Amino acid sequence: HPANFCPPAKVNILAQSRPLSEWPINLVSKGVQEYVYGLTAAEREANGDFGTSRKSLDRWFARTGVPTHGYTTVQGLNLILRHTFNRYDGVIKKVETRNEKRRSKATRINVSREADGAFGPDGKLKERPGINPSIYCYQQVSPVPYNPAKHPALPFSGVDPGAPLPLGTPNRLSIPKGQPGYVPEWQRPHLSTKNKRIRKWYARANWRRKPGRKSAIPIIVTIGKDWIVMDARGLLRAVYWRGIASLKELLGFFSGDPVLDPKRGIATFTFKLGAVAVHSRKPTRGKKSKEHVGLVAIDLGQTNPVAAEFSRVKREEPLGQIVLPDDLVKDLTRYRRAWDATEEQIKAEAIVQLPEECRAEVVKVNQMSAEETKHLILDRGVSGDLPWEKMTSNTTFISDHLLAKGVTDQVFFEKKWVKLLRPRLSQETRKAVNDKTWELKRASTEYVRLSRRKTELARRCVNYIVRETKRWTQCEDIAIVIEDLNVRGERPDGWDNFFISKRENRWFIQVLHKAFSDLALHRGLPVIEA
RNA sequence: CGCUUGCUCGGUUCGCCGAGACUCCC
Repeated sequence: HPANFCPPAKVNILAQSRPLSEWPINLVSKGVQEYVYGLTAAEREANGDFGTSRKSLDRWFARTGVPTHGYTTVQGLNLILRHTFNRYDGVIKKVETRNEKRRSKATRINVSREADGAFGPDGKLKERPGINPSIYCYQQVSPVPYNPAKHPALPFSGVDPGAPLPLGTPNRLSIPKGQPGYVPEWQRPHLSTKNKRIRKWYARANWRRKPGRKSAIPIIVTIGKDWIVMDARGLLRAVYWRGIASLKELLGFFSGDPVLDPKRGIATFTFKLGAVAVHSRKPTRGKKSKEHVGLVAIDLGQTNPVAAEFSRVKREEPLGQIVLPDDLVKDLTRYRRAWDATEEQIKAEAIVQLPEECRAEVVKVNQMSAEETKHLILDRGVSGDLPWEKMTSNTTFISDHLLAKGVTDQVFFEKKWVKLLRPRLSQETRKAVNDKTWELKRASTEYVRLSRRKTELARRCVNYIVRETKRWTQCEDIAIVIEDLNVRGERPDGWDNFFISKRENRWFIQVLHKAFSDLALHRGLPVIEA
């Protein structure tokens, strides 16, 4: 019930003394990565006893012989080794869950056919994790507002903690024609009355005008003789949008132990325990809480990605159905074409990656579907007198023709011919297809962007659903009831249809289900999964 | 009543405007 969640807040970095690679705090954290990511499985159990104690840290470096490059400090050296231990442990934990996926799928796969009819030899983990030089800051180096008097005096700005920060622009309509920032004469009567986030700079008009944004709210982080400054404007967006809204008061909301990503160029702050009043929860099968309560039955219909029978329920009544607006479906349809255009384009390159001998099998399982069906004719002994289009799910006419032959009489077994001679991709080639395809999906800029947009649209749909439920059902408690996707219609009579798959689905099926389940943790909205 | 940076998708003879997400990381 108490708020036990801490969302992230991202912060832009202005300037650095010297690159973070040369910092001693990170440099020691690289010697705790060559060793802790290369020792055998038996060795890890031997070296896991080093913790908050002062003498315990310095004793390890005597044994492991990892050079402590001047970074002799406690309360900041534990975070150097805890995350490497967790990352080392997390990799093994990841393989255990992966094996469960194979094991669980193995039971279903054999039953479906039945009804029809990573440490290696050395002990060190293979594919060992990379060096992440993110600097894990700590409370003793808690960021503070910049002051030109005591700091390096970098030329950006100054800070008045007692006085509030300045508004973006006052009286946007009042600015003359020459000074940027006023509403033009052709755009006057189309202004929003809502409380949207007012923006000033990035419209790509003079986006390169670096003196623009810099003319700023600086806060400083200094480890030893190495310092860095960033922008509190990032903190300001979060404090305003989230509704929790003095620079010290702004820094007081967030934590003094952020993460300094060198490559990303962004620092990641974490809220305090009570800064965001959201309780991370877990899906409940039933009887979550007797506790009116607004209940939404998210049905993932084929026609519309979301469909919701709003119902007002009470302890010891349908309110109608509202699905989605035209514009949002248009955006999803816009993304449908956006996501599709990349997939076959990326998937086409997968065949290019696959060797000439290994790409040959893919041609058979796809283009030759009928060719293997031509063999199916010979094995079943069926003739051409029975047209392919004549068949439907009621395919007993084959059995009648099969009984006419009688050589093979696989009809009396335990039941629920299509799958029995249906070929499948060879395992050795399969593992080449998926991995290579994965390699490009993690190396293509477009796909990573679309994955971000996929999730943003996922929350857009759940935001619309909860907002409508709060409005249409007039309730404060939103109890979401999604359908379990662990085990999930068209009837074209042609044989080709049986080969054709993907019933206009699986675009957002996995995405809304994980997104809706995330509302239990990220927002604390109950999710009664069933 | 109530939002300066970063990011997503929109309209514009270019001033600017309409909307969206924010639990992150490996």
